[PDB]
Amino acid sequence: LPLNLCFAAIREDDLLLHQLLKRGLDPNESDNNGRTPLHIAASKGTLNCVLLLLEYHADPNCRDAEGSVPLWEAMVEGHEKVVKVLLEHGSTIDAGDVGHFACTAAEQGNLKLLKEIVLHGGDVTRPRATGTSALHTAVCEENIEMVKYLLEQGADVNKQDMHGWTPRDLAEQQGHEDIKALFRE
Ligand SMILES: [Mg+2]
Ligand SMILES: [Mg+2]
Repeated sequence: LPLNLCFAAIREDDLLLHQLLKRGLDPNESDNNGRTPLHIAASKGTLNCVLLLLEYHADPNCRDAEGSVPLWEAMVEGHEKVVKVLLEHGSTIDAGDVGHFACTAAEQGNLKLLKEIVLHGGDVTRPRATGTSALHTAVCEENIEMVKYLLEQGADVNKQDMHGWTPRDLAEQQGHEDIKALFRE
């Protein structure tokens, strides 16, 4: 176990983190997956760690390997105070892979998270690079309300994933009349 900023952030040890920051450790140094201590602090919701990292010039819009950003790490775990502080420092949701974020929210049946992406200016109709969209996923999960919202947000019903399926195509195969009925209008 190396003694680095991630070590402290993972353990929510803001005193240790502070001491390491004063010793000159670089908060913009990331692990093998592009994870920074600010990713981790934002995920754990440790406000003191977040503030100290930002003070020592952690990039508020840092992207890891999955395209995740500190703002999203905080949003997924419901750390509203950290979200506010990150926004104040210039974090934007569209700095990350919003398509991926959107699909993840759909996969977790989390409609409030989908709306928060939109609140912060994210286009939740964007697909993953694989072509899957939150609408695709919403159909599979047969999440009626989430399908509405996504449709109301302008979600492409004829968007083909990499396996040729559109959200509409999927609706017919699951025989969810309620959902197919919504595709007609
Ligand atoms: Mg503490
Ligand atoms: Mg400085």
